[PDB]
Amino acid sequence: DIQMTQSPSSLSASVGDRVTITCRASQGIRNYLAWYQQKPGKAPKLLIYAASTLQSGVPSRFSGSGSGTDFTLTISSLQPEDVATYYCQRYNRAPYTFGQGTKVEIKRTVAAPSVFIFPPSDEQLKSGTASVVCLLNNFYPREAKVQWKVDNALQSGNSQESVTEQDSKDSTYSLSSTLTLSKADYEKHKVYACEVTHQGLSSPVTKSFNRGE
Amino acid sequence: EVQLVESGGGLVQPGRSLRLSCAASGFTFDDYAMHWVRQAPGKGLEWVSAITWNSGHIDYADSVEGRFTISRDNAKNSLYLDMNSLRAEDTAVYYCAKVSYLSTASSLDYWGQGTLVTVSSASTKGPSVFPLAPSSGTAALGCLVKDYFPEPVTVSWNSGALTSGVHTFPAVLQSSGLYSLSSVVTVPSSSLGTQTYICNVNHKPSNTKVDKKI
Amino acid sequence: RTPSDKPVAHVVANPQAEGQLQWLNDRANALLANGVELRDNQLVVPSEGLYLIYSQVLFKGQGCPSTHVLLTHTISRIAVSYQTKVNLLSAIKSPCQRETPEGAEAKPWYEPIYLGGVFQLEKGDRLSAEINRPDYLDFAESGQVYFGIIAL
Repeated sequence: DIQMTQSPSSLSASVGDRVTITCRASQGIRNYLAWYQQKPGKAPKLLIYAASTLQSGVPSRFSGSGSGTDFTLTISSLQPEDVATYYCQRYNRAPYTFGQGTKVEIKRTVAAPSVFIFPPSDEQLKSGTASVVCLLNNFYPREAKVQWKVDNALQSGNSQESVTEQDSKDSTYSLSSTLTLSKADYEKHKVYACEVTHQGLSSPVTKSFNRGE
Repeated sequence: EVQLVESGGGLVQPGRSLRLSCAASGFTFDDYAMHWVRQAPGKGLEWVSAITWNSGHIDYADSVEGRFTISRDNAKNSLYLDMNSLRAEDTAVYYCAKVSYLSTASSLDYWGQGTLVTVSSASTKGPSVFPLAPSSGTAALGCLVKDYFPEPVTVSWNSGALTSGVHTFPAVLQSSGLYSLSSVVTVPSSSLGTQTYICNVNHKPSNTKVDKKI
Repeated sequence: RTPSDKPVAHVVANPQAEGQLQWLNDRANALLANGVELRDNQLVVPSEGLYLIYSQVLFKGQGCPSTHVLLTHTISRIAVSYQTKVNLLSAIKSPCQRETPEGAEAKPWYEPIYLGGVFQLEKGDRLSAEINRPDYLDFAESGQVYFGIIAL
């Protein structure tokens, strides 16, 4: 039994804005509740225990409250490094269950991506596979639209995006579309371009390259 | 200071088994209960089990009891988790956590870095490392890490001597069933005749290191 | 389970029973044999005799609030003749002395209470182990709260 339910599931906010995350227990747990911060890929860190006591070495903008069933984690002045996922935990009493989590993300002004394309290496070509790589770098907001063109013909089918997490200083993202054809298909074509539409871009930006420069 | 070093992770055939380890240091290990907490990829945190300081009481999850066995050597300052009859739902990064104050019912005050456990009847593949070399104000280069299984690989640059402007991207599962990565760095359009860049890649599952020039 | 014909019970608390002290017999090293029975949450005596009765309870909390809460633990006899009830064993405990760390920081506090003694009881007498604040109990680990008797 026991359900730890945190609302909201996601939130965006402005640096400096104060942020509020809530936790409701399906049965009272006194103050046996802790908040954990977890940054992308990293190990989670304890922020608050006993509902309200800041862990030593944890910035004081963080605060907690509540006894019984309803609890509240508060960041009085959101910060670029505060970008993480936060989890409440019950600790009375096993099982020591965690809320589903809450992602925290940021304001910042719009930021156009810097686009770079990379041609496959020779060791790659040697192998029999060819991989062209368009990089969009340090943009904001998250939503972009890469487009791969060959000889100005759209190439749909052999590409894959991947996006970093919101950076902890600049609060931006970076993204990577990737083209992969059989070396054979790599050679039915001469000019390789990747077009990129972002909001920080007035107009789509292409970065082409001729196969064999 | 407090360190919780995990080990034991890796690929494993479903039905088989694994013994995770967690080596503690920097605190009198004998005075604390410990916890295991897993995190399936993209999914959230999920408590797994706990053990008191003297091993006298043990709790597991409305989800295991019969399969896993938390244990503890205090002379070796170590926490163990023996997992048995593994299925894909056990595939997750496993953390050990030191409790805050004695009892199992206390906050998880310090965590290890995790150790991933991948349940699959596949097989490890070392990665093919290629250079993302710059084009012909600011310019960009990086390592394309290709065709590996299972996760993780770790990319460092000049063995640590380069941390800024670095972006190691989330791994992508290809239609091949294999992964591919790339990390990239943005560097001064100048400091290039004067400097050449190295991307230090570790795949511990396949037991392969590859340093690389771009 | 078990040789010895001496009526016995060592019972243990239900952790998954919020808001009260419930005694579980169907567990671990828990006992309940030779005629003793657990019924309206009370230990029931099968024979006239001398009986050692004991109980321990373990209270806990983090930090201190409203000036004062006092914890107590008692063993009552409710009798087949004396259809009424009386304390055989009692104890009160005071944790955190108002303190209210309103500066900051809330520490774990734990307060155990032990009751033991020998009593003469009659067939069908019902023994009762009670506390005032069940919500301050520690349900987290094994040998922590329990209630036992044995015929001598």
